[PDB]
Amino acid sequence: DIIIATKNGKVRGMQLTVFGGTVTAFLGIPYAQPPLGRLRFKKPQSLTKWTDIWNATKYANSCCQNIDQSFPGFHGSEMWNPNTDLSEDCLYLNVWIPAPKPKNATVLIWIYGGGFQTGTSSLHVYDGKFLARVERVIVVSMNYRVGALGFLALPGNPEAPGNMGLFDQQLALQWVQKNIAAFGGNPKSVTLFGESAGAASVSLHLLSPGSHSLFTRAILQSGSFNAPWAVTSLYEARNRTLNLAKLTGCSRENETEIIKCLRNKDPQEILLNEAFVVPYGTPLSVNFGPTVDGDFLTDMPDILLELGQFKKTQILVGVNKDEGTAFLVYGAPGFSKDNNSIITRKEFQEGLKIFFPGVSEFGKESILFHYTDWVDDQRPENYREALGDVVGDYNFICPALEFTKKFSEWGNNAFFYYFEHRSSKLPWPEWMGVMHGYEIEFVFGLPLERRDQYTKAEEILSRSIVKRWANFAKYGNPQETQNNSTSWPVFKSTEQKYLTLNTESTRIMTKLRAQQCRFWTSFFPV
Amino acid sequence: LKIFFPGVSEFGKESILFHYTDWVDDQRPENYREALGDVVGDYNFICPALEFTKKFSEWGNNAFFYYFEHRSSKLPWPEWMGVMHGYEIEFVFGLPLERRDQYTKAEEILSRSIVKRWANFAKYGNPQETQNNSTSWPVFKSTEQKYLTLNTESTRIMTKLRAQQCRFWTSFFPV
Amino acid sequence: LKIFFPGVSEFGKESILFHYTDWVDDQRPENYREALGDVVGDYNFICPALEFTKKFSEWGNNAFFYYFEHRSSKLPWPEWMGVMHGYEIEFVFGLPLERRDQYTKAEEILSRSIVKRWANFAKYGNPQETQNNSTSWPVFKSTEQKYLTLNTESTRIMTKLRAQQCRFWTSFFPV
Ligand SMILES: *[C@@H]1O[C@H](CO[C@H]2O[C@@H](C)[C@@H](O)[C@@H](O)[C@@H]2O)[C@@H](O[C@@H]2O[C@H](CO)[C@@H](O)[C@H](O)[C@H]2NC(C)=O)[C@H](O)[C@H]1NC(C)=O
Ligand SMILES: *[C@@H]1O[C@H](CO[C@H]2O[C@@H](C)[C@@H](O)[C@@H](O)[C@@H]2O)[C@@H](O[C@@H]2O[C@H](CO)[C@@H](O)[C@H](O)[C@H]2NC(C)=O)[C@H](O)[C@H]1NC(C)=O
Ligand SMILES: *[C@@H]1O[C@H](CO[C@H]2O[C@@H](C)[C@@H](O)[C@@H](O)[C@@H]2O)[C@@H](O)[C@H](O)[C@H]1NC(C)=O
Ligand SMILES: *[C@@H]1O[C@H](CO)[C@@H](O)[C@H](O)[C@H]1NC(C)=O
Ligand SMILES: *[C@@H]1O[C@H](CO)[C@@H](O)[C@H](O)[C@H]1NC(C)=O
Ligand SMILES: *[C@@H]1O[C@H](CO)[C@@H](O)[C@H](O)[C@H]1NC(C)=O
Ligand SMILES: *[C@@H]1O[C@H](CO)[C@@H](O)[C@H](O)[C@H]1NC(C)=O
Ligand SMILES: *[C@@H]1O[C@H](CO)[C@@H](O)[C@H](O)[C@H]1NC(C)=O
Ligand SMILES: [Cl-]
Ligand SMILES: [Cl-]
Ligand SMILES: [Cl-]
Ligand SMILES: [Cl-]
Ligand SMILES: [Cl-]
Ligand SMILES: [Cl-]
Ligand SMILES: [Cl-]
Ligand SMILES: [Cl-]
Ligand code: NA
Ligand code: NA
Repeated sequence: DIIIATKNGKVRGMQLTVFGGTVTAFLGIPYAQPPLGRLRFKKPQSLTKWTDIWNATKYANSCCQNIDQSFPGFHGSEMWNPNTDLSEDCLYLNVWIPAPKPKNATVLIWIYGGGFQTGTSSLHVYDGKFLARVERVIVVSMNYRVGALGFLALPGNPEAPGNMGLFDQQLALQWVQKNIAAFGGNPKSVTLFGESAGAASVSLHLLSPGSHSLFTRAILQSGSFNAPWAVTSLYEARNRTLNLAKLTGCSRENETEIIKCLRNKDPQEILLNEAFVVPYGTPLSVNFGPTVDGDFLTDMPDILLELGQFKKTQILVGVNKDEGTAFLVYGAPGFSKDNNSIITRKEFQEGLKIFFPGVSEFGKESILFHYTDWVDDQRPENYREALGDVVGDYNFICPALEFTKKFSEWGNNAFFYYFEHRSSKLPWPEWMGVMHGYEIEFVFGLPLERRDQYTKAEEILSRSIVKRWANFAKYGNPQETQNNSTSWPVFKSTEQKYLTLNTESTRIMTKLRAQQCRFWTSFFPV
Repeated sequence: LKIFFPGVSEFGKESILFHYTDWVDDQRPENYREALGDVVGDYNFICPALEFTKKFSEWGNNAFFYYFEHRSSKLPWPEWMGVMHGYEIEFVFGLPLERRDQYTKAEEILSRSIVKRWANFAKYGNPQETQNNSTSWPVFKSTEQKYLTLNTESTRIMTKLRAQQCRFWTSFFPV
Repeated sequence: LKIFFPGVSEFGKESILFHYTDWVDDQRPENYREALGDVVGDYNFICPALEFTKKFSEWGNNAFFYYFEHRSSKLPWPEWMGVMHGYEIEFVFGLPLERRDQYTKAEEILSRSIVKRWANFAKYGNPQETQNNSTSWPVFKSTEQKYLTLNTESTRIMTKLRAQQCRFWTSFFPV
């Protein structure tokens, strides 16, 4: 029986057998006051003693959020949907620790993605018992509020100041600072890791003065705050808060009255109107996201990055080979998970409209000009491939490269990976390739479990990735030093070296997407 | 190994086996078939070409190194034999430039590029294709050992071709 | 080799044999006796000490490396065993400084120097003997790998101790 005394009370955990060993999991520990009633849309408030043995033996509620009902019954999409009840009372975190209890273990804190509109820490692909077992690190993960409830912003107004879900993540990081030594953890060796919006969140904790001392290093998988979906302008946020108000009959003349009104709405009426706060959306819409609130984020983060105002530490950054494909089946014409999606030039052009709402005509021709000079015009999957690359390069890959470039110019070691392995079990079709989100199960070690029907080459790839992530967290260097592995070079402006992750053998290459990102990065920002 | 390494101590031949048969992993049935081909190619052609280029360039001359990785759409040999010895030649001589010939369009374009690069090398000592936003071909130096890959999709600059293999053939094997 | 390398594939053990028994030349009867001692010393002590020093120094700290080559005039072990493991110790602790003890004069002087060098290292981080026009002890760096020889005649600065041997133990052997 395992009871740990925390600053706020005792917690009981549960033992887990993993790979003939034991991990202790403390699932669903609370880290803030439930943000209900009068606390809705406010910054999370600190938690007071229970006393009391809190039983942390199951995952807690996930935060309220719309769910993906596009493919009912389909594992590829439904695997991302919440797997605990939804509730505004969702501010909990999970701790997994090796057994026997470590002495001063390095801590890995996971921040989930989901567009800032969705996600939960209890997903199966985020289960941190493999990492704790195999690498003897402690893994922590937290639920933070998403959608309007986590990011609604009425700028400067503490009733809805914005970034609440980023302040939830932050209060979780404090909880680790204050409490993790009790579980056997080293609060001085804490690495944040996150994917997509979770990565973008990691990148903003790098810029946030209040997070500076809550962690040591950072890992960004498929995301960074400079991605075009990751920060809402003050203009847009205002328009959106008011549009939500209007749609819920909460329009007022006094803004504090708007918020008061919205605090009376049911979680569901808020969720139902989120999608419409915007005249046209895309499959990549982030209606309620991070904003420059003067608190968490003191200035437009592009200025902070350019001028070197951020936590000085090592970063590990990466992307997958086919980032953009996943999104094309949520609204691009001619695209289906259920056929090979060979689309036409005219369809490609219609797709640009779906993904680039407006976007001058000249803007959209320019994408077309850049991506459709074939070599050569023979290949029927030409336009289908091009639309996926457009969406991935713009939304994920070039913004990750440009973040890494700018961060490293201030003197810190940065490591960049290009993940190019398609899981043998991917439920999505072949044409979608190495999709967004599908490195995650490799990082968390799921392929280490033989009972699971991954290939042997995949077990070995995962084992290597886990070692590299763990050495990065413990030592700031993502090497696998024992098995004559390719040495991972730092990424510098100038050479821009990166490491490819695949089952055959990993290469050092240079200047990923050079020609493409010159387009997105220099020209497109029409 | 006996066919290809006549004699060749037993220890000599075990050493090849040790170097080429640590699989990742022992699952794959084409493991040994692939390994024998690489043994024969690395020993006979690839490492001696790399070592020549390394030693020649150390005396101060520009050298350019390519790794040709396109399998001809018309190869009569079976698939497992891959991008065979002798089969870049028809690309260098331009045969795929002749449309009447049933090479693909991607192959015409690859050949056209290779012909330009060989011709610029001959005329100007520099195997660049300067007009079609092509990958620039870097000189090969001891130290970085940069090379250009030739294939129909897009050509890359890489480094240290067969590094681990050629350390074996080049330093140790000469048992 | 069987006594010292329990198991150790047969190939593992042939490889030691191949590396250590190419004589220059096969004439010398103490050939195999010398080779077994070097195998055991290089594997167990010398190459791992060199590789430690190499890796430690790469992170920016001064490291100093010595090669002790004096056989004590009083060693009770026979001559063929040479400058044995454990037998620098009495020099470091100063026993030869005691004349009543039947060490030679050259050994008193060697010990006095070693004691000074160890003491200056401890007090000041630098194992120099600054007063008697002594050879200056250079730091050991990856790249040059300079070391100081300790013997009664005169000490030298050399480079790359056991280079060929340790490439074997250090890169290849870890069969
Ligand atoms: C700020 O909002 C308006 C959209 O007004 C919205 O009303 C909301 C409650 C919501 O239902 C939403 O769907 C609706 O659009 C944006 O201007 C809109 O542009 C289109 C173009 O025809 C009009 O049809 C909309 O009605 C028009 N607004 C109106 C009704 O006046 C505006 O773009 C947006 N500003 C942004 C984009 O930041
Ligand atoms: C691949 O499928 C797409 C997706 O739309 C279809 O899904 C199919 C599996 C099928 O059940 C079909 O009934 C369903 O609508 C096809 O795109 C569609 O093309 C059809 C053919 O006329 C149009 O009627 C639809 O407007 C269009 N769907 C939309 C709204 O995007 C696509 O044609 C098909 N392409 C192939 C097989 O290459
Ligand atoms: C735990 O170690 C503390 C220092 O941690 C450093 O060492 C590594 C863990 C590294 O990743 C860095 O994060 C840190 O700088 C030390 O101060 C504590 O006293 C230790 N606590 C124990 C053992 O109880
Ligand atoms: C809490 O849960 C544990 C584990 O299932 C159980 O053994 C224990 O009795 C519980 N304590 C109470 C009564 O809350
Ligand atoms: C807006 O209304 C709120 C309701 O409490 C009030 O506190 C605030 O002072 C009002 N300000 C004005 C005059 O707009
Ligand atoms: C190293 O390879 C061995 C087998 O040779 C494998 O069992 C082990 O898991 C590997 N270690 C890492 C961290 O990759
Ligand atoms: C350059 O590309 C053009 C078409 O854009 C092609 O026709 C021509 O043959 C190419 N030139 C070379 C030398 O590759
Ligand atoms: C230096 O040499 C002198 C005699 O010239 C000797 O007596 C003395 O012990 C030496 N000092 C050291 C530290 O070697
Ligand atoms: Cl799964
Ligand atoms: Cl057109
Ligand atoms: Cl074509
Ligand atoms: Cl690329
Ligand atoms: Cl395998
Ligand atoms: Cl290679
Ligand atoms: Cl002789
Ligand atoms: Cl030597
Ligand atoms: Na342009
Ligand atoms: Na060997």
